[PDB]
Amino acid sequence: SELERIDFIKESVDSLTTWMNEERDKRIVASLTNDFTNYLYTQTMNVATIRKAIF
Amino acid sequence: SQQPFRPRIKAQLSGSGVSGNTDFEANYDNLEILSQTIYPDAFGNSLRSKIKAY
Amino acid sequence: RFYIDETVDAGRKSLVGVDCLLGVSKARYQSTDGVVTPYDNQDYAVIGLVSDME
Amino acid sequence: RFYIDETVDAGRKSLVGVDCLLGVSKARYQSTDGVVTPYDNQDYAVIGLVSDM
Amino acid sequence: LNNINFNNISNNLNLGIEVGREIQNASWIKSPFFSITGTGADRGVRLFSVA
Repeated sequence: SELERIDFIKESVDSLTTWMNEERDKRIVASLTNDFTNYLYTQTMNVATIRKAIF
Repeated sequence: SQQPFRPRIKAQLSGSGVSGNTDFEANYDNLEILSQTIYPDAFGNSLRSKIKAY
Repeated sequence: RFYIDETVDAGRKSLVGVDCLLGVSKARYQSTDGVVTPYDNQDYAVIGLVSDME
Repeated sequence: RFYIDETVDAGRKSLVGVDCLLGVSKARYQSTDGVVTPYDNQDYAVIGLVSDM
Repeated sequence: LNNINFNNISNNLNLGIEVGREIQNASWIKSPFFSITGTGADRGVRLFSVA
């Protein structure tokens, strides 16, 4: 660690923080996207479909 | 700051210089440096003790 | 929460860890009795938007 | 370096380790450019002495 | 003997590499989910702070 001048605690903490952020957000997204009871399909995303979804 | 170390030697100057009024540029002497790279090596050994009571 | 142990391999190595306890669910409420309503097994506030990738 | 760990087995055993970074090399220098010298790729201060045993 | 030497300065054995102590990461990225989140009831992602 001292040879390759890597402060391991610091670098590991900030990379693990980034990982924790991404994984919590992925929990949120996975639960949000699992098993749509109500959805719209379209070939291409257009404002017609967004308006239809708000309606 | 232990890193792969590189010790260097300089060879002995073995040219004739200049005589009398001749100026140094008529015989410049060549400084020659030789090198070597020494990479570190990690090694160790350990001893495990018994229970404190023993 | 962070857990830092500098005592791995007799103190020669170090372990950093990060942990979280979180309940995450899509809001989807079930009937607390046997009555079936429009809210029974539905995403309470989610509509999907599916399209093709490029 | 010495590593003392008095926390083996819930702190009931202990482990003493010793570790070292060491660079060992028979002095054998190379030319830092294309100038060939007598010191080039030769044992700097070692002459072997081989015998039967 | 004395030909054209086409090596570059990396072959020079008089140079030592100096490694940098600052290590760049990809931690610049952010997702728009922390802003959606909150403790109020008018949040896409409601947090119930259950002590």
